[PDB]
Amino acid sequence: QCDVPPNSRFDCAPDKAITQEQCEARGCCYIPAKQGQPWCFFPPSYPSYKLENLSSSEMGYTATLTRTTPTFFPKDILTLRLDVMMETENRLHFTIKDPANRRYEVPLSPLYSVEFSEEPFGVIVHRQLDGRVLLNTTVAPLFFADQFLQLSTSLPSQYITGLAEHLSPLMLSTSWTRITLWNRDLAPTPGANLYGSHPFYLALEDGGSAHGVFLLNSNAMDVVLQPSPALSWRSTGGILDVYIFLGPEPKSVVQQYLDVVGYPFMPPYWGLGFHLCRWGYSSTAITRQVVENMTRAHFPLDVQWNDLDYMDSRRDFTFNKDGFRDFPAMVQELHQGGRRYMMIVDPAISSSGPAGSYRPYDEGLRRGVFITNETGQPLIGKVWPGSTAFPDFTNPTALAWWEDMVAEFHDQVPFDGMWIDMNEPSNFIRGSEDGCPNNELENPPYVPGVVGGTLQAATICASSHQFLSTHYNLHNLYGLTEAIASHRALVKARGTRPFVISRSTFAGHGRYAGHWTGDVWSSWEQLASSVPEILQFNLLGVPLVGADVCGFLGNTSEELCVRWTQLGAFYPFMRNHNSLLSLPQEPYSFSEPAQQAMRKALTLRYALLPHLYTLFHQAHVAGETVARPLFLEFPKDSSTWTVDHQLLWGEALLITPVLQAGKAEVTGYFPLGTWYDLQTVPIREPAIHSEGQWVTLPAPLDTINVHLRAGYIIPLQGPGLTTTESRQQPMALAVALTKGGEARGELFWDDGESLEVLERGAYTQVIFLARNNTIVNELVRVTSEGAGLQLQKVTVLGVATAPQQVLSNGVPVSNFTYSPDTKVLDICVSLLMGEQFLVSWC
Ligand SMILES: *[C@@H]1O[C@H](CO)[C@@H](O[C@@H]2O[C@H](CO)[C@@H](O[C@@H]3O[C@H](CO)[C@@H](O)[C@H](O)[C@@H]3O)[C@H](O)[C@H]2NC(C)=O)[C@H](O)[C@H]1NC(C)=O
Ligand SMILES: *[C@@H]1O[C@H](CO)[C@@H](O[C@@H]2O[C@H](CO)[C@@H](O[C@@H]3O[C@H](CO)[C@@H](O)[C@H](O)[C@@H]3O)[C@H](O)[C@H]2NC(C)=O)[C@H](O)[C@H]1NC(C)=O
Ligand SMILES: *[C@@H]1O[C@H](CO[C@@H]2O[C@@H](C)[C@@H](O)[C@@H](O)[C@@H]2O)[C@@H](O[C@@H]2O[C@H](CO)[C@@H](O)[C@H](O)[C@H]2NC(C)=O)[C@H](O)[C@H]1NC(C)=O
Ligand SMILES: *[C@@H]1O[C@H](CO)[C@@H](O[C@@H]2O[C@H](CO)[C@@H](O)[C@H](O)[C@H]2NC(C)=O)[C@H](O)[C@H]1NC(C)=O
Ligand SMILES: *[C@@H]1O[C@H](CO[C@@H]2O[C@@H](C)[C@@H](O)[C@@H](O)[C@@H]2O)[C@@H](O)[C@H](O)[C@H]1NC(C)=O
Ligand SMILES: OC[C@@]1(CCc2ccccc2)NC[C@H](O)[C@@H](O)[C@@H]1O
Ligand SMILES: [Cl-]
Ligand SMILES: [Cl-]
Ligand SMILES: [Cl-]
Ligand SMILES: [Cl-]
Ligand SMILES: [Cl-]
Repeated sequence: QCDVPPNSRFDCAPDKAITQEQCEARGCCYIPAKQGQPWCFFPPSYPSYKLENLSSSEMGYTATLTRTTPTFFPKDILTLRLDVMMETENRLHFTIKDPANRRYEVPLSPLYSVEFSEEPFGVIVHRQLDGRVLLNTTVAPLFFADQFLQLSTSLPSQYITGLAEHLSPLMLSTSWTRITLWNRDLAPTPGANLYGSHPFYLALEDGGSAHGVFLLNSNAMDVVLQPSPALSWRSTGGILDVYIFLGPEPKSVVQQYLDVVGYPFMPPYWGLGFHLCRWGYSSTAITRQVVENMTRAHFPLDVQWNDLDYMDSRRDFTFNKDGFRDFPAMVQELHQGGRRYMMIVDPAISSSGPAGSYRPYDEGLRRGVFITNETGQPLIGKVWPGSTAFPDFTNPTALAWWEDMVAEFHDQVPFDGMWIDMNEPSNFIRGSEDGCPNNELENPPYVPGVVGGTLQAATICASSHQFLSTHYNLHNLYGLTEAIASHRALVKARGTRPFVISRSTFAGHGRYAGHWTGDVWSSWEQLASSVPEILQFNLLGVPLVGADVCGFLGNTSEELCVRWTQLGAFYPFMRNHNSLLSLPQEPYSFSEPAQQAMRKALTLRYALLPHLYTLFHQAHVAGETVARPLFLEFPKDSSTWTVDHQLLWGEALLITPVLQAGKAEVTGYFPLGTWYDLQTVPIREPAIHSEGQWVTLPAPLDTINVHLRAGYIIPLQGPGLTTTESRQQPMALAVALTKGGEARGELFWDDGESLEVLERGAYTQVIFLARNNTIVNELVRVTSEGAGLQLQKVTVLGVATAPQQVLSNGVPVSNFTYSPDTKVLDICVSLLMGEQFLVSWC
């Protein structure tokens, strides 16, 4: 019975160090490892639940689950209800609940077949097409106690991604890895629970099919991977609410997941521009000098930010009357030059001022908006202003108070978005100024592998009261609930698309806000680690994501700042942010050659903004990723599965960054096909003809490698120091022909910031097609927004022979150049995106 292969052993002492005698007393097997692998593990006969009275309804399947022998955890729930819902051809949904008591729940032919094991209970999910076993929860016992749920499954391969937020390769290690989901303020470092929690994984299958699993549970949890391969969800509360997404393509799995949690929000066009911030712009005069210095050196800047500097004594919804006396005028002036303005907002509200002196606290107290403690008073912690209370964003009155504080502050200073920090929520002391009570929420029977070994570390008491539940159940939603409240507040205050950037996140955050990866070191290792983390957030439906460009903590170097700007110009959210005690790292603060390299990176990003905005439209309407790993686009090429130091924008733009000091070249993977060097497009081989292989590319310090996939057309737009300027420029097409002379692309265009654009039809959508030495547009929708768009240049890659003639609408063109070396045809035209054209050559 104890003859269990080592990799298939499931831990029977997850709760503590255990002796052979205690292990065998639990009904478990004790076999020491010969060198991690559990010594105490479940025999196949270990008591689980038994399935009884399975019945079929129009809803799907229902059953009773009964445990007869108690586990070693307190408060087993001996009778459960199983509900299995076949919701779509791609989505299976099952829940395990207590039929006698409402437990906390998070507020939010088919491709599969399902069968059940009776004793021990398990759910088995097959892919119907090839019979692969995707889920099998029979592999280990089901635990369902008041503060301990455990559900296990086999995995179909060693390849699994998800379970943010952690600093790790994109593909998670199955070598006895414990992944802890408990939102925590900590500088990103491996093996730690960071700012957000996304209980979703995508598992690859031999052949390139994939499935996804979402556990809709917001409690502190560990997810344990083992090399059999297998996975165990271990949660401290709530219910088992499981979604399986059948794909079969990894891009379809992500879309199906986003059909449950929400499609990404559509950012304003200006949010895709360059953002510049630091802690230490300590007056309006210094802040204005940043914009002046960027402009003087020809660096694009859409959005100027301030950190805590603007505040009066580090209090939200205030501004100091020293350095920031003319704060309103500074922001009106940024607007007059065509820029936007963002500033930090903390959740915690100063509680120590004299009564009637600080409206956010005084009004919060009147309306009962704050998280309360055991004696029904506001829980007091310590953050920047000193003593603070913590708003409860699950309370409908707190949402109304937050909308009012934001609208009142906006009437003083017309900010364009909110940077919401410290929303784990982060606490400089443990729990509260008054400590925490001694109860089973503060001291639970199973504590996941959190930094500091307590749920209270760097946050508030777990037994504190919110409107919907205790903090114990809601902690991992705190940031998400503040992002919702802030998205609503900004819609109401400004009447245009909101722009919220949040530290802490939970599954479905991307429906409301973006994310930055937090307090990353200015190091080559954190530069490199940023690529998998940005890709991971795109797979989780938070495509508006980036890292602080050049790093946050410590001092950047010139070389690191060049490489980081080059890669960071391909973050969907691009901000350079810097800590208080650091050397300056604005683009204008470096040597002339470093400035030229950083200016080229920013110029290329601005030229691509119509394309990046179109990719955001596809995320918003169809659950697509913006930045995506090669394995999402080429899943049938197993060589792509471990690549996470390259990225795609959409289907067609491959970015191969240098991520190490002292390198003048880089080796990247090129899937089968032709890849054109984007340096051959007016803004080293001209084309890589790949069989699916690794290629060494020249990569001097002034260069980042970017390749355009054959078969794709990219819209570009002329230059500007802001999107206010760039959006008025003529456009261009880059047309990457296949060997057979074909290519396709698209452009989505609207006014860049209105609400309900898609509902109201206030947009333009154009498809571009190349075939047989002709390029045409196909007008899906044309409205006022895009009818004035001017096309001035058409650059055609892979043109084998110099044309005799180039026609635009049947008339010879005024000017074109053909390069026989690069096989580029560059065509000057005067056409309109929104009117049918036909360009031809021979
Ligand atoms: C889902 O996972 C469960 C548990 O790992 C799998 O059930 C187990 O299947 C093994 C191998 O077939 C069974 O062992 C076999 O049992 C027969 C009858 O005693 C014996 O003659 C063979 O020599 C062999 O050892 C094992 O009994 C069974 N375990 C349980 C708990 O039922 C199951 O196969 C998986 N389902 C799928 C579709 O993969
Ligand atoms: C729930 O939160 C409230 C705050 O909203 C806690 O109130 C705090 O209670 C402690 C005593 O338990 C007060 O300390 C006292 O302060 C005075 C000076 O002002 C001093 O003379 C006393 O020796 C004592 O230190 C503390 O002031 C008070 N905080 C505030 C902001 O009034 C309450 O204790 C919390 N309840 C639990 C069970 O944790
Ligand atoms: C499994 O179900 C049986 C039968 O329950 C009945 O049929 C169902 C479809 C539904 O209409 C129920 O409300 C019915 O009671 C349960 O066995 C019965 O248990 C009750 C209560 O102890 C008893 O009065 C009956 O004599 C039993 N009937 C038979 C035919 O055995 C059984 O308890 C259920 N199992 C579990 C573990 O819940
Ligand atoms: C904007 O750039 C100006 C000009 O480089 C900076 O001011 C200079 O900074 C040096 C130190 O590098 C001072 O010692 C000089 O007195 C300044 N020169 C001039 C012409 O004023 C300024 O610090 C920059 N501001 C910011 C916020 O980056
Ligand atoms: C970051 O740099 C700060 C200032 O460093 C000084 O100036 C730079 C240009 C170098 O010449 C350096 O050797 C000088 O000391 C430091 O005060 C600060 O501690 C640095 N931070 C870290 C964490 O190393
Ligand atoms: O608002 C201040 C700030 C940095 C605090 C800090 C503490 C210790 C050391 C360094 C910085 N809060 C944390 C944010 O993630 C960061 O972007 C922001 O600038
Ligand atoms: Cl509850
Ligand atoms: Cl939605
Ligand atoms: Cl309620
Ligand atoms: Cl090709
Ligand atoms: Cl023309």
